[PDB]
This record gives sequence, C-alpha cells and structure tokens, in this order.
Amino acid sequence: TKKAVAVLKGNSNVEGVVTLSQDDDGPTTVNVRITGLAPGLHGFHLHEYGDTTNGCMSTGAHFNPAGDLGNIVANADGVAEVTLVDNQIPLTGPNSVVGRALVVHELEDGRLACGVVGLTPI
Amino acid sequence: TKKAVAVLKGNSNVEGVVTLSQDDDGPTTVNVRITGLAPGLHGFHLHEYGDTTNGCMSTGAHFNAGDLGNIVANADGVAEVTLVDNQIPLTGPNSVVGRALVVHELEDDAGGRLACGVVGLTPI
Ligand SMILES: [Zn+2]
Ligand SMILES: [Zn+2]
Repeated sequence: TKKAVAVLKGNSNVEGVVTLSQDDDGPTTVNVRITGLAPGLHGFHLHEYGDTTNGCMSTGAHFNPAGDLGNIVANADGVAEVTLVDNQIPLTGPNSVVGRALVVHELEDGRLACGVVGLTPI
Repeated sequence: TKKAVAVLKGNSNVEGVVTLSQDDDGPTTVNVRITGLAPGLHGFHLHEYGDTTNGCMSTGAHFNAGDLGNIVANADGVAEVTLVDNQIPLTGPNSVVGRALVVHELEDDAGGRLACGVVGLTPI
C-alpha cells in the first residue's frame, strides 16, 4: 500500500535502482539492481540523511531508529540483483526511511553510490 | 526545527541546490541556488514523486501551494534566492519530504523539466 524508490549514483562506476514496498506495518520488500560493482560482497545500508550535497559522505551515519540491510552480492559482471525482505524498514510513521539515503559500500558489511529514498506511485 | 535539502540535476546543463527549513507548522524558508539556466524567469515547482528513474518525467505532476512561483536567473545563468512559503510542510500527512522539486524551461504557467531532485532529510 506504500512504495518508495532510490536511484543510486556516486563518485564511481557504480549505479542502480532500489524499489521498496510495504503494506501497513508489515515487512518491507526491497528490490535491488546495482551495476558496476567489483565482484563479491558489498555492504548495503540505510543512512541517516537524504543529503547528497557533498556526494555520499553528506548522507551521514548508518541509520538507527535496523539500518543494516546486510550484504548484497555482485556477480562476475559487477551486477547485484536481489530481493530482500526486512521488518525494520518502515515507509510510514516516526521512523520512516522516506527522505533518508540508501548507500552501497566498497567493502562487505568507501561509499561507491547512494540515493535519496523518494516516494513513487502506489 | 526541521530541515530538508534537494540536489537538482537533469538532462540539461542545469544543476544546483535547494535547502528548506520550517519551525513547527510555520512558514517554510526555501534557499535556492541553481546554475546553468538561461537568463530570465523559470517556473519552480513541487512535483508529486521523488522518483527520478525516468529522469525528471517520473516525478509525476505538479503537487499541491506546490507552486513556488518563479525564480530569476541572472545574466550568468545563476538563480540565487530565498523564498518564504506557507504551504510547504516538512512534517505531517502533507510533508513534501520524499517528493520532488523541479525547475522548468519556461516561466511559471512551463515547458521542459530542466532539473529536479528528491527532497531529503538533512541535519539539525
Ligand atoms: Zn554505511
Ligand atoms: Zn512543474
């Protein structure tokens, strides 16, 4: 019943799209497609601020109302495509992640790419 | 007591930064700095979706009020201005957080969507 999207870019080759969906206070479904990554595990995190005025560093710290989505895996071609299901990522209420940032890291759980979490049509 | 920011980019030379600040449910202060504009008036709008998957077109329609009016680019293509608007909430059901700010090719009704950015949270 509620949806969000983040377009990831940064000072690097890495880019992609993340779509988030949640019904009520239920679990949040995260659909990840990120390209240009070095093969292997990459930390993938909610960060506190949807502030990209200074690249990905201006998004501040790992976000804790939880914010740890774990690793995503890039394949031999630098593509990470995966669907995660997380309970600690609300799109509504006081702890909404709307307007915050999604950040993908150089190393496993160095901010290669990020995007503001924005509203998108239901 | 609450703040947001949008970094504007698009399929054009236009880019820049907009900060928003609001105490309580009072008036919203909007600081604008956009560069690479043609000299003259440019429509400056809230649009409904912070969705840039299809460039600025995916931000959907102007959203309400959501008409911030015009900004003025100077001879060097720079538009640097502070606006005060009462209908741009940063809290509550109508919050514009996670929506989009869009700067237009033409003066406010507006032609091409030159640049846009998602409205995101920023500290303090
Ligand atoms: Zn992180
Ligand atoms: Zn518009």
